[PDB]
Amino acid sequence: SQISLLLLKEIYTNGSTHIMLDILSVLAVISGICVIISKNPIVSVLHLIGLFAYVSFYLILIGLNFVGLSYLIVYIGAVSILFLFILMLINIRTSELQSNTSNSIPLTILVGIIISSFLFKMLPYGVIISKNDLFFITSKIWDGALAENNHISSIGNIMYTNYNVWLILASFILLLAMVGAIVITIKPR
Amino acid sequence: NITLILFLIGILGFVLNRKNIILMLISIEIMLLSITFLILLSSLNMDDIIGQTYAIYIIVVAGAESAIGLGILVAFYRLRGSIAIEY
Amino acid sequence: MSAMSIYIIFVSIIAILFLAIDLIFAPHNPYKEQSR
Amino acid sequence: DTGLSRDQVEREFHDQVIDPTAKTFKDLGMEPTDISKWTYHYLLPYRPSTYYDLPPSTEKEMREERKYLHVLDDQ
Amino acid sequence: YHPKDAVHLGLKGAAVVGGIGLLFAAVRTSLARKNVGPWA
Amino acid sequence: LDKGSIELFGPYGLERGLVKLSKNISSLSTSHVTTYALYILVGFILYLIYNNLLLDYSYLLLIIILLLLLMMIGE
Ligand SMILES: CCCCCCCCCCCCO[C@@H]1O[C@H](CO)[C@@H](O[C@H]2O[C@H](CO)[C@@H](O)[C@H](O)[C@H]2O)[C@H](O)[C@H]1O
Ligand SMILES: CCCCCCCCCCCCO[C@@H]1O[C@H](CO)[C@@H](O[C@H]2O[C@H](CO)[C@@H](O)[C@H](O)[C@H]2O)[C@H](O)[C@H]1O
Ligand SMILES: CCCCCCCCCCCCO[C@@H]1O[C@H](CO)[C@@H](O[C@H]2O[C@H](CO)[C@@H](O)[C@H](O)[C@H]2O)[C@H](O)[C@H]1O
Repeated sequence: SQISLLLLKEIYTNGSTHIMLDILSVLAVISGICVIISKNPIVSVLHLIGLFAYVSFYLILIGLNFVGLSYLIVYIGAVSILFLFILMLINIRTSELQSNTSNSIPLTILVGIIISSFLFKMLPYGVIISKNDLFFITSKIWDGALAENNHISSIGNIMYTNYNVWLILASFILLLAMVGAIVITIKPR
Repeated sequence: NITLILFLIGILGFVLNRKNIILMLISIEIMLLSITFLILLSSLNMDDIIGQTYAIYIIVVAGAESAIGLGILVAFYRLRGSIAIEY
Repeated sequence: MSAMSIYIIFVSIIAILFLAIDLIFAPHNPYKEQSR
Repeated sequence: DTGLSRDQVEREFHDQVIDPTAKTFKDLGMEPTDISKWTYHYLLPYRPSTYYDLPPSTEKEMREERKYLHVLDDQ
Repeated sequence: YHPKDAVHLGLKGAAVVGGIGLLFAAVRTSLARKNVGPWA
Repeated sequence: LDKGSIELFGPYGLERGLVKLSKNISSLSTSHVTTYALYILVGFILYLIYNNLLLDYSYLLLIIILLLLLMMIGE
């Protein structure tokens, strides 16, 4: 007699608002806009450190802590630091890097439409999943929850055994970036 | 949809750049953060750990291009004294 | 709400307040006054 | 002193009118100076000028940079 | 056979071919060496 | 004819046209990484347009042939 389907809020085991994702998208976009329009390369790298943070939080917020923390440790931690070193030691006259940006507005208009109209069709349904709105539903499992692993233990269970060839190539790419970058910069002895 | 927009930002960094070889360095990394970010969000959708791992190896190759890229840019600056493009 | 959220906001409030004592109570003189 | 108050705004509408019956600098053997000859002096401290704001370089000095090494590869 | 509206199809080529050439002029302005502006 | 239209409509005409054509195309190659990047993206867009709109193959050749003529024309 009464409606069989019943919808009610969750009092304690709740979760996060999906509103935060829409905020973190906006700032990531806003931060990214300032990267490619800023006059000073120091400032653009700062807007890059901001973008890497917003994307890192976006991922932590949706459950991907190890890689979201890996982005923090790797990009903001170390790559942008190397960028800051070089950019704070190279002499930069901030007017020789400034080009007439107003000319390229029409080409910005043109290439924005063409790329956006094509690539968006390529994306899968799950990524563009976000008036009757579809709700995603989840339920518990017991056989699959016996000894659950964090994402880093799951990556580790296969990173060094089944897909270990990927580790070999990466070890050699990092090793080449060591030898090659040392040999093209330093004066021997 | 955020992944595609952030890809455009990297593209548009190549559209608006006549003088910054540093912004060309930057926009390549914005483009890499789009593609890694897209792989990751689809991995959460399909319950696959290989998408997570593929992101990890993209992050490691991305840092290595920064070392090679900033190393070569140092070698150029030593003999040039300027990163500027006369135009 | 979660605990991690209330914790960052709390620290954020304290970090703002020490600005407030400085900007409210500390004096403020308007006068704020090439090689390779 | 916030620089704006009720009476100070009214001061904005008036213009200075020089009293013609009153003595001036000349009567004291003095010459006033204008403010245009002094702005550079009293505003020079308020001039943010770093290596960034410098003009784009010329071709002659770009050549001068090729006689220097701009990196110390042994330090 | 099935006749085709020549005027309609003719415009399509003008927009298709002309549309591409509009993108070429966009390249020309972006690579302009002076402050020529967007409406150039 | 022999020393005229046969050579103007032939080896001497082709010589004069092609040398001018190639001087113009090589006037594009400026060793400016900023300009090269735009050219790669331009060449990327045309590939996407071609092989997504299902444009007529003839539409492409008109563009290609029309381009070659503009490189024949100077200034
Ligand atoms: C972020 C949270 C919101 C903001 C909270 C903090 C608000 C800060 C502003 C209010 C307090 C201002 O603090 C006060 O500023 C004025 C103006 O600069 C200073 O005033 C000083 O310079 C002015 C210049 O016009 C003089 O006329 C004045 O006689 C002199 O005392 C005071 O020395 C300073 O103590
Ligand atoms: C159906 C159409 C015909 C089919 C294809 C026919 C193509 C034949 C055209 C070849 C054009 C001549 O090719 C070009 O000629 C000039 C001379 O004119 C040569 O130029 C040479 O001769 C000149 C003579 O003063 C000297 O400066 C020098 O010995 C050398 O530069 C070039 O080395 C050659 O590249
Ligand atoms: C018996 C017939 C034998 C036929 C042999 C094979 C013919 C080969 C076909 C193409 C020959 C080249 O054809 C020739 O093109 C060149 C440009 O490249 C033209 O060369 C010239 O064009 C105009 C004049 O018309 C000039 O202002 C221009 O400066 C110049 O490029 C010739 O006017 C044209 O006749």
